[PDB]
Amino acid sequence: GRVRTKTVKRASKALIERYYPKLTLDFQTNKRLCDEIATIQSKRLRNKIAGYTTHLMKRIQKGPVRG
Amino acid sequence: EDRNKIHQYLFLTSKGYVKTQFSWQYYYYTLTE
Amino acid sequence: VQTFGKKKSATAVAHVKAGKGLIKVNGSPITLVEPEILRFKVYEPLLLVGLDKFSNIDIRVRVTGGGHVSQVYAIRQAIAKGLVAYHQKYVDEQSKNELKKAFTSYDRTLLIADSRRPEPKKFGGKGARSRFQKSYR
Amino acid sequence: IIKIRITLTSTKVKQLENVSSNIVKNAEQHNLVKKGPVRLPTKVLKISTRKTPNGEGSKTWETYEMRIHKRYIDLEAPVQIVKRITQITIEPGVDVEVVV
Amino acid sequence: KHKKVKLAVLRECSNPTCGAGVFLANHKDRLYCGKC
Amino acid sequence: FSHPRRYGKGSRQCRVCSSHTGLIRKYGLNICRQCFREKANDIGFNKFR
Amino acid sequence: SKKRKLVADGVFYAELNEFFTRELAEEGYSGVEIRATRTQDVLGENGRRINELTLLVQKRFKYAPGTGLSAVAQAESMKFKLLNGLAIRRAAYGVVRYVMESGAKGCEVVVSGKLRAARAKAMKFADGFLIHSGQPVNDFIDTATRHVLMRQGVLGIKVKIMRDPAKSRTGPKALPDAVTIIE
RNA sequence: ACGGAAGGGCACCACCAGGAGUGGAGCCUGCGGCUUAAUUUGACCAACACGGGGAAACUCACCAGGUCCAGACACAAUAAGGAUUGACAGAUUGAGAGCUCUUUCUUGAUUUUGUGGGUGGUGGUGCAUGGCCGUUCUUAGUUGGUGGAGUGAUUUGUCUGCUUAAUUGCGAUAACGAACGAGACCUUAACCUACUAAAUAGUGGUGCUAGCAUUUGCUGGUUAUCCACUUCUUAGAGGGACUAUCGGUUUCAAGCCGAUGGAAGUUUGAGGCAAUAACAGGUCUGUGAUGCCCUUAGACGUUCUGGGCCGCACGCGCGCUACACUGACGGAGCCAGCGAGUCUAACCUUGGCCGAGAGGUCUUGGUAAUCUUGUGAAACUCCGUCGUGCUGGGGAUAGAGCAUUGUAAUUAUUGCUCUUCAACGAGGAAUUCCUAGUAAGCGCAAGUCAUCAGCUUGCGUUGAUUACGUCCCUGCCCUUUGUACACACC
Ligand SMILES: [Mg+2]
Ligand SMILES: [Mg+2]
Ligand SMILES: [Mg+2]
Ligand SMILES: [Mg+2]
Ligand SMILES: [Mg+2]
Ligand SMILES: [Zn+2]
Ligand SMILES: [Zn+2]
Repeated sequence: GRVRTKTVKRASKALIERYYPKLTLDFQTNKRLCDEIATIQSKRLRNKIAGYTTHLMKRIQKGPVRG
Repeated sequence: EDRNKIHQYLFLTSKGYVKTQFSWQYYYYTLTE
Repeated sequence: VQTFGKKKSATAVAHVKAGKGLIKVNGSPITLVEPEILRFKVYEPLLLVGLDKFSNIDIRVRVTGGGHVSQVYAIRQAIAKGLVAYHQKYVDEQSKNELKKAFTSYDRTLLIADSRRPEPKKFGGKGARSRFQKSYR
Repeated sequence: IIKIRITLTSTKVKQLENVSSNIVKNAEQHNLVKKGPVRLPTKVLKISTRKTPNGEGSKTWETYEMRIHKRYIDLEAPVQIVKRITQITIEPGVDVEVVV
Repeated sequence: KHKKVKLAVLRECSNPTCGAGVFLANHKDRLYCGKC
Repeated sequence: FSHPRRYGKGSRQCRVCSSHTGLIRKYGLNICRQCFREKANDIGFNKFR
Repeated sequence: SKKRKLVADGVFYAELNEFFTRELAEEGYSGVEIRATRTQDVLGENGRRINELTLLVQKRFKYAPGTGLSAVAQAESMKFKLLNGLAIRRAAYGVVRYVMESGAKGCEVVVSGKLRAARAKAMKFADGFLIHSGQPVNDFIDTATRHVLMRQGVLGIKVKIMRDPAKSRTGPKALPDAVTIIE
């Protein structure tokens, strides 16, 4: 399946907790900012984190999300 | 003679002055002080 | 200028040059590819847009690497991509897109090489997934 | 002057590039002319074997590999800039054969 | 079972490595010395 | 005392265990198929796939 | 050749590893580079033992005249303790405590066999954090399997030391799933 | 923990819709059975082309025989007129075996003899073990800190329900925050008119050029012949996918489903790695790993000859070849990839000549992206012969001859030539594998090798059918539940 694990979801939430006046809802300008504000040790995991952060901040404009 | 040849090719396996490691079928012999 | 085309393991390198309607495939002409049933599979990226449509270009393709059908698909992709590239560079990208529309609306891996590669076989059975026959008793 | 061909082979890609990149700059600091470093395809030495030390269990096969890598660089230089340059590549793990 | 009976208190050929101590065997026509 | 043993499975043995079966006569190993499984990483042979 | 030559060089390295493991065990040998935990029992009488070892390896391999955190060291040390006589649990506890206090981020010591003649249980001792399946096991995990030979059977000594990745000094320094953000 | 207790869930080692089959035929091979001097032995989902086990000698552990000590080392003796060693000429034996004898030479503190002690064993014990695998597991499960519930052992966290391949996540929620496992990771396979560098890779243009046509163009060779380049090839660093975007469905989300674009949208495809653990699962016949027992000088040690493992009233499994016209047979087209291949030397073999062929031969290149090799593979494609026949399908069985490998082909190693040409008219009850470059068909390389594939490990050529679901069957997991079990149903 295409379900994201905790090391994706929690890191994305931690990024959105302190970088909302930061990377927009676009994945291309999301992963780039992730590269400099996150010590991701693999581009695939970086892509996962940035995609889930893009999804989180895309649905943030439809109502607040838990946690 | 038949023993001198090997006792000088070097430079009884039990009495001493022969410490034998095997290390893959090669009988490493070394004497002692 | 130069393009390439692959289906499984064959590669067909095509050179498209300004010339007079010369379409060579192995030294022989395109009419002598000799699958003898896929000979109309190499006329696809010509018959598609305009039947003759072209006396200005020369396509010299050379294919090595796969099998009969794979190399026929490779050459039929190589001539197509060569035409597309030549139109994009020299003639105009408007017309390259106007023939790319036909190529993509007839897409049979003409422009995009097929991604299906031979999946590796695994121990305990002939074939990648097929397993040896098992007996309980 | 003498023309030579250096051949670099190893299993360790990191130190293989550590010498293939050291040699280029050690020839540029003396401003020589050389054909670029050519990378011969890696030989994958795959070798299948039986995991079982006996003949019981499910038939499960296990392959091993020692991928070997090799390059080659050709140039020309005097004898001192040949010997002092072949004495730079002693990285333990990368083997260097210099032919003339 | 080679015994070499006690051999209580006591010619030569070519191959001069033989030091005049290779006395032949006198059975009959035994021109094959002890060594050979 | 010994007849020729220059070929066949009896000619070669494991360089370590001297077992005449399963011998790996490839790339110049001359090692048993189990002794190699044991000392494979130490030669430079590893598992990736 | 070169493929055969590098295969033979690997075989030669394995021969050296096993020869020094059998010879310098009581000297605390860890691995050919050689690297031992003690570099005095090898030098011996101001070069005696080392020169004799070079002579033996040279004569065997047809050469010319001129041509703390170690898992294996810990396994050899605790095998030596078990062979001169000591409680199995006590030796494993000591080795695990030493490995955990010597900067390592995790240790595991398994002793299997006939401790006292029985069904040969497997006594494990695990302390700290320890990774499993993945390329990290090759990156930072050191394993040593030794055969202890007492008067009743054989004991299997397995030692796994996981070094702290942050003090890597070479290669990846964190875990693939380790993420640290700034603000 | 177990249950001949139950409920949910998952899986082409389960099913559904199907494909290929297997079981029906001949043969290959393994196992059993029977025989044998021996037909060595382990193994009974997770034994039965499995021990890498494709056994002529060796392997070998089996049997009929024959050798030999490779029995050290404190000794006690034999030993300084000699302890012991070997042996030609003949009996003797398969043996040019001094095994022993007919028998008289030789050497010379190495032995030989007995107390004592050792070494080796494919001898036993895998129910004494290590290590390694296999299985549970193509499974998701396991565990702290603080808090909550219990006097307590303990429990919750670790779950009703949706979702996922997943204890994956959402979510519900006395839990919160986490850790191992899963994932992440690594290897490989897809792409990149981007960087880098390449007569060990390739491409064009100048001369060297033979044809064809001759307004200069088609195919071309030009392996020391000219320059430029990196699209194809190669390999380093990087890039790229994160289900992107848009809609529908999502309880409120996790996600799922379509379309667009994308190289790649099912964990992107395939693997490696794989937690706490349980097995009296297999392996002492891998180990100079090893406890105990046994054997140790007429040996169960080692070695030589020969035979056996292959033996045939029969049963079983994994397979190869077929039953044919979608085919056989001939010419013709000439289409890969994974690899391997010799310096103390005979490995991969290119190119000539001979033979019908295997093969022989004189060479050559290759220690290798350089030569085999462009592995000019096979299936397949074209045209013809066959005409539907137990046939020209099938090649089982057997006869004769030639070579190769090997000290040695008899019980045919294998190859080649000719010849009789068996069953088989598509397979019963049952039963196995599998969801896309996958099934199936096809052959090639590598391993085992002096020789030998019907075996295995990888590889590519051709490329479908059906399905995108489920708990009807089987297997497994979780939960609940009962226990007089706790060495835990042996
Ligand atoms: Mg994983
Ligand atoms: Mg075999
Ligand atoms: Mg024996
Ligand atoms: Mg609990
Ligand atoms: Mg057999
Ligand atoms: Zn003489
Ligand atoms: Zn071995």
